[PDB]
Amino acid sequence: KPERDGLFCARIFGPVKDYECLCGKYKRLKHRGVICEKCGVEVTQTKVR
Amino acid sequence: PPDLRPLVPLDGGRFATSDLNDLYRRVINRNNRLKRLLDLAAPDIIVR
Amino acid sequence: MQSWYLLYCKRGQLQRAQEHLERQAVNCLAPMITLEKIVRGKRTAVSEPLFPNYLFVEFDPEVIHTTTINATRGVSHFVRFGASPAIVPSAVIHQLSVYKPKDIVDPATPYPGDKVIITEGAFEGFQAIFTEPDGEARSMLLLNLINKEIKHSVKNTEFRKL
RNA sequence: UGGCGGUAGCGU
DNA sequence: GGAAGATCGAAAAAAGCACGCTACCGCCCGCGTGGT
DNA sequence: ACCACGCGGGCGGTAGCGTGCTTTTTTCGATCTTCC
Ligand SMILES: [Zn+2]
Repeated sequence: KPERDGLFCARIFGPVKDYECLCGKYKRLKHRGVICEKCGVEVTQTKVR
Repeated sequence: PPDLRPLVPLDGGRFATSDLNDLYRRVINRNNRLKRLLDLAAPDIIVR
Repeated sequence: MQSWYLLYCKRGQLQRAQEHLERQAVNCLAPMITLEKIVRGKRTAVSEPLFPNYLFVEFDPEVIHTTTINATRGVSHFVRFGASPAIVPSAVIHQLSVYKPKDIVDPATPYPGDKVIITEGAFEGFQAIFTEPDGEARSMLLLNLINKEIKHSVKNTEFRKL
């Protein structure tokens, strides 16, 4: 998994899995566009990386 | 973007690192060292 | 006739380079500072070299050549600007020898009264407040959670500084 | 199941 | 009538060196550390 | 003794490593040569 503020950080570039938060609290298309507050990574498709 | 410089798994517990990632790591380390030494009131020669 | 030069040493080989240079009768200088705090814990407090990978050397080029110093074990390369190596003025050495060391702590990771994040633990992904570093590798922090804020003790490994 | 380098070969 | 623009050859730096395909090999930081 | 990582960077050395092209472009000692 990526680190924080690293060269691969999810907060900067995007989540590692499509419509799945890095934390894993939100893992569905319903939370699209919602930035999770525990880890600060937006729930979007992986292609945005 | 990270996808343009992927970390392809080697199927043996290791990760193949592209040259761009290594160069970026070098630049980041050098910049962090420069900031740390600037915060340390280092002499002019060391800062240069 | 003696001259001062700056040398960039290898990684973790400052002691070896200093010993080798002293074996060759070359004056050596490296700042010292009593400050050392990393994840390893177990009372890390010990002196560490200020301005890492830098070493000032006083010697006469006509006695010991610069190539011999460049080939000394532990020393990586001369700190050179242009073709010729840079010459450190004596005023800089004089001012750095005595009052350069300072008690100000540069690494803020062990200092209390800060804001940190936890990489892994009982409550992952929750910011914590550093207020008092009891002992070593024992960090009591005001972890914030939805149910209740808890003054919980976690290791230095558990939380990441800032 | 991804590339880099080297070597050898096929077709011009 | 000794200096300033011309140049002149001599030296130095840079870029390119056909395409497809096949097979093999090796390699995918690197050594100096820290707890056990 | 192994297992794991963590900051750095050409290497090992108490120096030196290179060593069979052609064409284009840039710069400069040095003349030169013309004259301000
Ligand atoms: Zn999340």
